[PDB]
Amino acid sequence: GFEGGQMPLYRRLPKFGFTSRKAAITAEIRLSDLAKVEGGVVDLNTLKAANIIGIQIEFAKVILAGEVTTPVTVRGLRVTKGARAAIEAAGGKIEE
Amino acid sequence: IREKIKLVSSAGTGHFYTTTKNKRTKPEKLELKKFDPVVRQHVIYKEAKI
Amino acid sequence: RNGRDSEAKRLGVKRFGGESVLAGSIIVRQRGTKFHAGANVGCGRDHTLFAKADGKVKFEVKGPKNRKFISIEAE
RNA sequence: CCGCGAUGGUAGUGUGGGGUCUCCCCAUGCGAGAGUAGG
RNA sequence: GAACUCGCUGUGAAGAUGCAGUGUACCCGCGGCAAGACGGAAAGACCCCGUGAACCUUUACUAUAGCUUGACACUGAACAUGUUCUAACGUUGACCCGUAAUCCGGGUUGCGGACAGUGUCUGGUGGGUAGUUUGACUGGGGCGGUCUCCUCCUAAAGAGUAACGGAGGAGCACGAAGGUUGGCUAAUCCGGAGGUUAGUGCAAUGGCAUAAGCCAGCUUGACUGCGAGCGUGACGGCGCGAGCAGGUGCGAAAGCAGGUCAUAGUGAUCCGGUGGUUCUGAAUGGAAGGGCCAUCGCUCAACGGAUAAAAGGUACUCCGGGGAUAACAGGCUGAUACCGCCCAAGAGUUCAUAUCGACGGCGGUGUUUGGCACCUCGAUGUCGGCUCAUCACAUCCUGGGGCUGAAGUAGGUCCCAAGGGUAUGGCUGUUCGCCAUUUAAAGUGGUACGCGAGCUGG
RNA sequence: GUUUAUUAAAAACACAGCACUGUGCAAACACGAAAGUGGACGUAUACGGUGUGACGCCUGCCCGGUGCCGGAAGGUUAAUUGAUGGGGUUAGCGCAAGCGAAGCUCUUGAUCGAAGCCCCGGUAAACGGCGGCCUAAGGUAGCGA
RNA sequence: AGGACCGAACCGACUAAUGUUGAAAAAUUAGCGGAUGACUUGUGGCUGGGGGUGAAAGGCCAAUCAAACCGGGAGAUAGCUGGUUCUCCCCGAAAGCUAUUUAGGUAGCGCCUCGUGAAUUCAUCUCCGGGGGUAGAGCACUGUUUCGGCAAAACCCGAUGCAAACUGCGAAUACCGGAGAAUGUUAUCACGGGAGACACACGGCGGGUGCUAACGUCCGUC
RNA sequence: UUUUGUAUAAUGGGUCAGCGACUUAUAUUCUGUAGCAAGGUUAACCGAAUAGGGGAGCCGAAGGGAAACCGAGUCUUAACU
RNA sequence: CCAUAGGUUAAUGAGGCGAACCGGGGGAACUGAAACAUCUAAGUACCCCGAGGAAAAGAAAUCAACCGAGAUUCCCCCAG
Ligand SMILES: CCC[C@@H]1C[C@@H](C(=O)N[C@@H]([C@H]2O[C@H](SC)[C@H](O)[C@@H](O)[C@H]2O)[C@@H](C)O)N(C)C1
Ligand SMILES: [K+]
Ligand SMILES: [K+]
Ligand SMILES: [K+]
Ligand SMILES: [K+]
Ligand SMILES: [K+]
Ligand SMILES: [K+]
Ligand SMILES: [K+]
Ligand SMILES: [K+]
Ligand SMILES: [K+]
Ligand SMILES: [K+]
Ligand SMILES: [K+]
Ligand SMILES: [K+]
Ligand SMILES: [K+]
Ligand SMILES: [K+]
Ligand SMILES: [K+]
Ligand SMILES: [K+]
Ligand SMILES: [K+]
Ligand SMILES: [K+]
Ligand SMILES: [K+]
Ligand SMILES: [K+]
Ligand SMILES: [K+]
Ligand SMILES: [K+]
Ligand SMILES: [K+]
Ligand SMILES: [K+]
Ligand SMILES: [K+]
Ligand SMILES: [K+]
Ligand SMILES: [K+]
Ligand SMILES: [K+]
Ligand SMILES: [K+]
Ligand SMILES: [K+]
Ligand SMILES: [K+]
Ligand SMILES: [K+]
Ligand SMILES: [K+]
Ligand SMILES: [K+]
Ligand SMILES: [Mg+2]
Ligand SMILES: [Mg+2]
Ligand SMILES: [Mg+2]
Ligand SMILES: [Mg+2]
Ligand SMILES: [Mg+2]
Ligand SMILES: [Mg+2]
Ligand SMILES: [Mg+2]
Ligand SMILES: [Mg+2]
Ligand SMILES: [Mg+2]
Ligand SMILES: [Mg+2]
Ligand SMILES: [Mg+2]
Ligand SMILES: [Mg+2]
Ligand SMILES: [Mg+2]
Ligand SMILES: [Mg+2]
Ligand SMILES: [Mg+2]
Ligand SMILES: [Mg+2]
Ligand SMILES: [Mg+2]
Ligand SMILES: [Mg+2]
Ligand SMILES: [Mg+2]
Ligand SMILES: [Mg+2]
Ligand SMILES: [Mg+2]
Ligand SMILES: [Mg+2]
Ligand SMILES: [Mg+2]
Ligand SMILES: [Mg+2]
Ligand SMILES: [Mg+2]
Ligand SMILES: [Mg+2]
Ligand SMILES: [Mg+2]
Ligand SMILES: [Mg+2]
Ligand SMILES: [Mg+2]
Ligand SMILES: [Mg+2]
Ligand SMILES: [Mg+2]
Ligand SMILES: [Mg+2]
Ligand SMILES: [Mg+2]
Ligand SMILES: [Mg+2]
Ligand SMILES: [Mg+2]
Ligand SMILES: [Mg+2]
Ligand SMILES: [Mg+2]
Ligand SMILES: [Mg+2]
Ligand SMILES: [Mg+2]
Ligand SMILES: [Mg+2]
Ligand SMILES: [Mg+2]
Ligand SMILES: [Mg+2]
Ligand SMILES: [Mg+2]
Ligand SMILES: [Mg+2]
Ligand SMILES: [Mg+2]
Ligand SMILES: [Mg+2]
Ligand SMILES: [Mg+2]
Ligand SMILES: [Mg+2]
Ligand SMILES: [Mg+2]
Ligand SMILES: [Mg+2]
Ligand SMILES: [Mg+2]
Ligand SMILES: [Mg+2]
Ligand SMILES: [Mg+2]
Ligand SMILES: [Mg+2]
Ligand SMILES: [Mg+2]
Ligand SMILES: [Mg+2]
Ligand SMILES: [Mg+2]
Ligand SMILES: [Mg+2]
Ligand SMILES: [Mg+2]
Ligand SMILES: [Mg+2]
Ligand SMILES: [Mg+2]
Ligand SMILES: [Mg+2]
Ligand SMILES: [Mg+2]
Ligand SMILES: [Mg+2]
Ligand SMILES: [Mg+2]
Ligand SMILES: [Mg+2]
Ligand SMILES: [Mg+2]
Ligand SMILES: [Mg+2]
Ligand SMILES: [Mg+2]
Ligand SMILES: [Mg+2]
Ligand SMILES: [Mg+2]
Ligand SMILES: [Mg+2]
Ligand SMILES: [Mg+2]
Ligand SMILES: [Mg+2]
Ligand SMILES: [Mg+2]
Ligand SMILES: [Mg+2]
Ligand SMILES: [Mg+2]
Ligand SMILES: [Mg+2]
Ligand SMILES: [Mg+2]
Ligand SMILES: [Mg+2]
Ligand SMILES: [Mg+2]
Ligand SMILES: [Mg+2]
Ligand SMILES: [Mg+2]
Ligand SMILES: [Mg+2]
Ligand SMILES: [Mg+2]
Ligand SMILES: [Mg+2]
Ligand SMILES: [Mg+2]
Ligand SMILES: [Mg+2]
Repeated sequence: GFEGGQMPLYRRLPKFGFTSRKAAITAEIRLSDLAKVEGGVVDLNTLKAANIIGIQIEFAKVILAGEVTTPVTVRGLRVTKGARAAIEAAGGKIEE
Repeated sequence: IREKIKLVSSAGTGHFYTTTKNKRTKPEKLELKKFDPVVRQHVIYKEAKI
Repeated sequence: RNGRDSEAKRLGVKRFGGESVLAGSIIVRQRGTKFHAGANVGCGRDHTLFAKADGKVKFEVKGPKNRKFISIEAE
C-alpha cells in the first residue's frame, strides 16, 4: 500500500459502516439442501445434523437457488417468495 | 468575514440548509421559503446558529 | 517575481465536423461563446456546447454578425 | 441570406537533397497576405 | 590485469608507450637523475548528498533525577476564632548495660515535639540528565527567492508541453450583486456627432446588444431525490449535462430558473462535536457506544496534509556514498581582458594620417575576470621562494631598415629579426608593488598560473 | 610552577592577593535508592562555590531585559471537596401517548485550596548595556592604527 | 633564610639535523629547562565508564578516548557502494508524466514480455467532412515609429516601418472524423502473470535562456 | 564494474588451487499438471500401519445493503422514466 | 525487681556445583513506524532469587444464553 509518501488510497478514502454480529449467526439455505436432511422436516437442528449450517447459526433463510423435487416441511425458517413457491409446487409446506 | 448559518425548517422536521451571511451589514434574520424533503413541501426556513 | 502559471484547462473542440455523437456529448469547451449553439445543441453554464440529440456535428457561419454556430444534424 | 476581387509574381511551407549553415539554395508538392486589373 | 612497455603532432570519457599520421630506433646490462607512467601509500579529511552517527549548546520539543508547594497518612490531648501539654516521632546531648566496642540495640534522663521527617497524590521549577527534531527546490551548497490555486505569453494554427523564463492576480464578495418578466443602452468630444472606443463586484484572456451591461416589479430554482451521455485526470478526484419524479417562483403564455458572463476564492483521511434517524444494541428489556443522513472543527500555506507536540553547534569529529556536485589544474566557450585592423571627428601655427585617433565598425589570441560542470572525490598536493629549466614572439638589449614635425647629438613611430644576452638589495609569506643603487638591457607570455616520488614550508 | 604521553610549552592553566556569594554545624556542599562517608575530630579569623589574578594608581554611568534577594495586599492557579443542574434505569400513574418517587448510575462542577506566575521593591567585582529626537543609561578615568 | 643563584646525578623536553619499509609504533646526536621543591623516586593502596581523575589540553584511564575494553542483544539498520558462478533459442524497453520530508528512493500511469479473448480493430495512401490563428503578412485594434500636411504641438489626414504577451488577414503541415482499395505473421483494443525504468547523450528542425557563447541549459518533435 | 559516454590517465583483480551470494518455513494469488466435481478436501488425533479411520473445519455452489433485512435480485428514493 | 536481651554447650538441617526446561523479582536498546516522541522491538536480551523430575496450573464467587456445559494442562480449528 506504500505509494512513495503520497497519502495512500486506503488512508485518503473514508472508513464506512459497522459489522453486524447477527449476520455471523444467520445462514442461507438453497432448495438443493432441502433433500439432504434426514427425514423430510427442515429446521435448524436437522440442517445442523446434515452439516448444511454451522452449529452456532441461530437464523436461516431458504432462497430460490437450485431445485426441490420432493415434499418437504420447513419449520421455523424464513423462506423467500420464490423459495415458498418452489417448495409448495413440490408438495411441501411452510410452518412459521 | 461572512459567517456560516443554518436555515432551519419551520415544519419541525429538524431539516436545515446551510449558507453564509455578512452579519455586520445584514444583522436581521434571513427567512426564505425552501423545500423541506421530510414533509415534501415548500415551507418557511429561518436563520439559526451553525 | 515571476514563476507562476495556472493548470491548462483542456479547452477546444472535442468533436469535429461530421462526427457522430450521442446526446449529452460535449462538442466544444470554451471561454464565452466563441462558438454558438445551433440546432440540437445546448449551452452549459461554463459555455460548453453539448449535443441534445444523437446525430452528426455541423459547424456553420450564420447571422448578421457572421457567427460560428454548432448544430447536430439528427441521424 | 448577412456589407468584393482575379491573373501573374512574391512570402511562407510538407518531403527529399545541398551550401559559404545566426541564414539560404535546389527538386517536387501545397501556396498566401498586401497590391493591381476589374466588380 | 597482461605487456613484444620510443618521440612528435593530432584524435579521443576532453592532458596517450598502446588510436591516426609521421619521425626515430641493432640485442642486453651497470652506475647515476627524478620530467612522465594523472607513480606507490590511505574506499578524500575539503565539498555535497543520506529523511546516516556521535558528542556539545540553548528562553527548540518532549520527558525526567533533584529542589520546592499543598492535601491525606504515620498524627495525639485541653480552649482559642491563641498558645500550652506529652504520649507518637526526632535527637549526630548525658549517663548505664549487653561489652575487652566513638557500630548497634536496650534502659535511664535531658532537649525538641505533633513540628520535623518519610510514603502516596499534587502545582511549580528543572540542559542537572535523557531521547529526539531542526523540509525540499537550487546551473555546487549557503544567503535570497520559491512551494497551492487563477489569467496571458513562451507553446511550433487540436490537447499537452520545461527553466531560479516574461508579465499579472486569488485564499473572496453578493438574500441581491440570485431567479423570472418587462423596460433600457454606453465611452468621449463639441441638442448633435460617434457607435461600445463603455460596462462587467475584483487579474488576465475569451465572451456578452437576443445583451451576460443596466433599471424596476414580483420573488427564493442559491429547490430535494435522480440522471442518458460526455469532458478531464496515474489515482484520490474535478467538471459539463439534456431528461425523469416531487414541490416551487416569475410570466398572459411559450418558456425559463438545480445560484452569479465563464475560467481563482481552496484542504484528503483520522479523531471528535451538534441535530436527525423503519439501522445496530455482547443473557433479556432498555441504555451506552457504533452505523446511516445532514452539518461543524486545519495559513495542516512545505497547500496529496511524516507527530497532538521540536532549535542550533562541531576546526574534537565520525560512517556510508558521489567526480551524479563545489575548491586546484585540464577541457569547451571567449562576454570580459589583452593585442591587431577599418572609417576619419579632430588635435598637431599650416596640414586628418610625423605623432595622437572622438563617434562608431571588423578581427586575432587563449591571455585576465568569468560562464559551463566534460575528466579526476577506492586523492590529479594547493600560494610564494629555492634548484633546474624549455618553448613562443606580440622584441627589453644588441643587429638590419622605412617615415619623421629626422640639422647634429638624442628621440618618436612602424617594419624585419628569437643568435646570444636580459640586476643586486631595503620592506613584506608574498607573486606584485614601492623604494635605494646598478645595467647595453633589467622583455612579455606558454610549459598542471613549468618544477614538493628535487628542496623549503614563510 | 603546570599543560595537549606521540606535530601546540604559550600570551593558555595555576598562583599569592582581591571581591562577591553561600554556609550556625546533624553547616552549606559532594559521593550514595539507603545506611552512611567526605566537608572536619574543622566551627564564620571556618568551610564551599564563583569571578579576577603580585604590586602601584584605580575601578565611572545604567536595575529597562535575564537572574538572584526581599515583599505579600490584590489577580490567576493543583490535588482535594462535590453544591447545583442535566441524563439512563423503573416502583407506579396512564385505556394509549407519555409522565415518573426511591435506589443505583452517567455527566455537570458551586464552594475550599499552597507555592509559582502576574504584581511591588532591591541588587551590576550578577548575566549584561553604556546614542543620533531617542534611551534603562548614553563610554567617565586611563589608553588608542 | 630562599617555590634564591651556577651546575652533575635525578626529573624534564625549547631548537636543529638524522631517522621516517627506523636501531626505536616517538628515538639518537649536538645544544636546551628545573635541579631543597607547588621537587623527584621505590613498594603497596584507593577512585570504574556518562563513570573516574584532570595547576583544564577534551588531557589521561594498559601502544585504544567528544564516552575504555571484553562478551552479549547481533545476521542492529544500511532508500548507499561492491559482488552475484553453466548453455542455446524468441521477443525486447526506459531514462517520461503525475505524486512524494521527494529529488541518485518509491508508487500509479506510459514504454517491454508472456497468456487469453475480440471487432475490417490498427497503420500507410486517395478522396470527403471539420476546427483552427502558428509561418508569412498587415497596421483597423492594443502599443511603438519617422516624415509631411493641418491645427486646437494634441486631434485628424497622407506617406514609412516595428511586436512573444497586436490581428479588420492567413498558409504549409499536424490533428479529429468518414469512405474506399492494396499491403502488413493482429501490426489494434481489453483483461490477466512477470518486469525493468523514472541520471539520458549527441545530431537535424521549431523555440525559451545564455552572448542566435559553450561538447552550456531548459522544452517540443524526428 | 559504473556510466550519456571508458583504450581510458575512472573502479577492481600479483597468479594458482580450494571455498564464496536469490535460500528455508509458513501464508496468499496466478500459471501448468493430476484427481474428483456441484461439489472438493480433511486438521489435530486414533491407527504397528505412507493404509484405514477422523469432515471439527475450510473453500465453492448468491447476491445486494452501513445495517435490520430482502433475495435472482437488492440498494438508492416518497417513487423510479 | 521478676524478667528479657545476651552467653556457653548439645542435637538436627543448610551451604557449593550443574546444559536445557520451569516459577518468580527486576528489565534494555538497536530496530520498525521509510524522520520521530505515542506505539514497536518486548516483557525479548540480560541480571537476580527459588525449585523439580518436570515445573506451573487446577476442582468455578467459570462460561453460557433462558438451551445447556461442568477443575487444570496440551494439540487442531474458530481467525488474521
Ligand atoms: C585546492 C586543492 C585541490 C585538491 C588537492 C588534491 C589532494 O587532495 N591532495 C592531497 C594530497 O595529500 C598528500 S600530500 C600532503 C598525498 O601524498 C597526495 O597524493 C595528495 O593526495 C591533500 C593536499 O588534500 N586533490 C586531488 C585536488
Ligand atoms: K464529447
Ligand atoms: K602511431
Ligand atoms: K620520475
Ligand atoms: K527521649
Ligand atoms: K509533621
Ligand atoms: K538549474
Ligand atoms: K555551474
Ligand atoms: K421540475
Ligand atoms: K510537502
Ligand atoms: K544535531
Ligand atoms: K595543478
Ligand atoms: K589585425
Ligand atoms: K601634414
Ligand atoms: K577529487
Ligand atoms: K619561462
Ligand atoms: K627608426
Ligand atoms: K633573440
Ligand atoms: K612548493
Ligand atoms: K609525481
Ligand atoms: K626526495
Ligand atoms: K616552556
Ligand atoms: K533587574
Ligand atoms: K432516578
Ligand atoms: K562509556
Ligand atoms: K513509477
Ligand atoms: K502486462
Ligand atoms: K532535440
Ligand atoms: K562516474
Ligand atoms: K581515482
Ligand atoms: K505459490
Ligand atoms: K491447481
Ligand atoms: K436494478
Ligand atoms: K525506540
Ligand atoms: K526508516
Ligand atoms: Mg460441520
Ligand atoms: Mg505549464
Ligand atoms: Mg493558461
Ligand atoms: Mg496567386
Ligand atoms: Mg489574395
Ligand atoms: Mg596528446
Ligand atoms: Mg638503470
Ligand atoms: Mg634521487
Ligand atoms: Mg596516486
Ligand atoms: Mg569515498
Ligand atoms: Mg510535611
Ligand atoms: Mg533541563
Ligand atoms: Mg541534549
Ligand atoms: Mg532511537
Ligand atoms: Mg538526529
Ligand atoms: Mg537541498
Ligand atoms: Mg495548443
Ligand atoms: Mg501544434
Ligand atoms: Mg513531454
Ligand atoms: Mg518535461
Ligand atoms: Mg514552468
Ligand atoms: Mg451512465
Ligand atoms: Mg487520537
Ligand atoms: Mg442487551
Ligand atoms: Mg450485558
Ligand atoms: Mg448516534
Ligand atoms: Mg505537496
Ligand atoms: Mg508530506
Ligand atoms: Mg568518508
Ligand atoms: Mg562531471
Ligand atoms: Mg576549473
Ligand atoms: Mg594610424
Ligand atoms: Mg575608439
Ligand atoms: Mg578557465
Ligand atoms: Mg548537463
Ligand atoms: Mg583532468
Ligand atoms: Mg582523460
Ligand atoms: Mg586509483
Ligand atoms: Mg615580429
Ligand atoms: Mg634560442
Ligand atoms: Mg631558431
Ligand atoms: Mg649563425
Ligand atoms: Mg625585488
Ligand atoms: Mg605551478
Ligand atoms: Mg613561467
Ligand atoms: Mg613533482
Ligand atoms: Mg606555515
Ligand atoms: Mg618557568
Ligand atoms: Mg604534543
Ligand atoms: Mg613540543
Ligand atoms: Mg557529619
Ligand atoms: Mg584571567
Ligand atoms: Mg499564593
Ligand atoms: Mg546599584
Ligand atoms: Mg576621555
Ligand atoms: Mg632554585
Ligand atoms: Mg610532561
Ligand atoms: Mg639530549
Ligand atoms: Mg633559572
Ligand atoms: Mg641549575
Ligand atoms: Mg578545544
Ligand atoms: Mg593510551
Ligand atoms: Mg555514546
Ligand atoms: Mg535484535
Ligand atoms: Mg551486519
Ligand atoms: Mg528483435
Ligand atoms: Mg498536482
Ligand atoms: Mg511573424
Ligand atoms: Mg503573433
Ligand atoms: Mg484518417
Ligand atoms: Mg527520480
Ligand atoms: Mg529525470
Ligand atoms: Mg536532467
Ligand atoms: Mg531531455
Ligand atoms: Mg537548436
Ligand atoms: Mg548538453
Ligand atoms: Mg548548443
Ligand atoms: Mg561522469
Ligand atoms: Mg572507445
Ligand atoms: Mg597506462
Ligand atoms: Mg584502468
Ligand atoms: Mg568507486
Ligand atoms: Mg588494484
Ligand atoms: Mg450474501
Ligand atoms: Mg524509524
Ligand atoms: Mg530432584
Ligand atoms: Mg505442582
Ligand atoms: Mg439451569
